[PDB]
Amino acid sequence: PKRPTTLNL
Amino acid sequence: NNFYSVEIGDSTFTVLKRYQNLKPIGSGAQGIVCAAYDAILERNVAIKKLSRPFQNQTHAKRAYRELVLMKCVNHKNIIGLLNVFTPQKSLEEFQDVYIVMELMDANLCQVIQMELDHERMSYLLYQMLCGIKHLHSAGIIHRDLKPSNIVVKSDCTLKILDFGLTRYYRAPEVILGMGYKENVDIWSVGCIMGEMIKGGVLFPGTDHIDQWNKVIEQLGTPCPEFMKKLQPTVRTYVENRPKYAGYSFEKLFPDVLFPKASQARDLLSKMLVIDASKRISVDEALQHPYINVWYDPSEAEAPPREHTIEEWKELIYKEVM
Ligand SMILES: O[C@H]1CC[C@H](Nc2nccc(-n3ncc4ccccc43)n2)CC1
Repeated sequence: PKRPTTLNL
Repeated sequence: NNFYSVEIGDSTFTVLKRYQNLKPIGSGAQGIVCAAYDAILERNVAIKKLSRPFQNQTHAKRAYRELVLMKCVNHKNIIGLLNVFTPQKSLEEFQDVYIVMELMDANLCQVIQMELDHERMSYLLYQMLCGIKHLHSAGIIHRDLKPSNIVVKSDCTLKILDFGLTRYYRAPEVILGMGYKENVDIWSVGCIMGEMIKGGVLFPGTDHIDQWNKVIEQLGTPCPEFMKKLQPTVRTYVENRPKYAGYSFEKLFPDVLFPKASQARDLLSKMLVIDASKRISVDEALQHPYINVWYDPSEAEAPPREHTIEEWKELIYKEVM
């Protein structure tokens, strides 16, 4: 499973 | 002359010329923090000026504890020290301690209420746990994790801001006056997770007593075996509330709330357990199928009194040096 690399602040 | 001065309100920040663009972003009892751009590392940093480190032995010991634990503790999921310094040139002139950390983009307060998918939810929680596990390995039990002291960057990375000791994320052990162990931190992680899934505070007690009632209204009145562990005064109160059954976690977290949901539920039902002797451990939570997906042994398994003011001063001065 691919580690998320974006997060919406 | 390696240093320059900027006035932040009524306080003067004297910092190395490499540290530019100072903007205050924090001010508690612990100290003023500025955000800043580091022109040597070519990245953004947080610079904290310690509030009166040698005013007294309370301040002195806390500052010592902060300095040493930040030097030795080192993990991608813990705010680490980039640098420390004082603008003063001798032990005698010594006054101020400046700690430099990586600047994170946000705390978890506003993020957790935005519905994340499982991938992000589980990854953020996997990160916290790796941080907590590392703290615990250094003999540091936090006791006070909450959205405000867990920080993130826009790349979905995450670090624990500080080293601990809003009562909504406090473990029942802390709320009452019982002893605690490592898995006291599991509870705080349990509240934070539940919140992510639900969209608001799990147990919003309006006071140190209502916190208890909020907890039992949802989880059920703990066992009489648990009651026997309480101090007489708290036990007379707690023991004489009406009896709550609590709701099953299926009811507390139904498929309806989620974006896997079955796995997240099993975990929650193991973290939000009032009696700590029955609450899941950090290692068992790391091995949980909802968290295990990210497992990396380099991340989840890494390696680890009495003084006067003038002595503390020196001890701190050497640590700066
Ligand atoms: O709301 C967000 C929260 C995170 C901020 N970034 C950040 N990064 C490192 C340390 C730090 N500290 N360290 C101590 C401290 C105290 C108050 C505020 C920030 C603090 N704050 C950016 C703004």
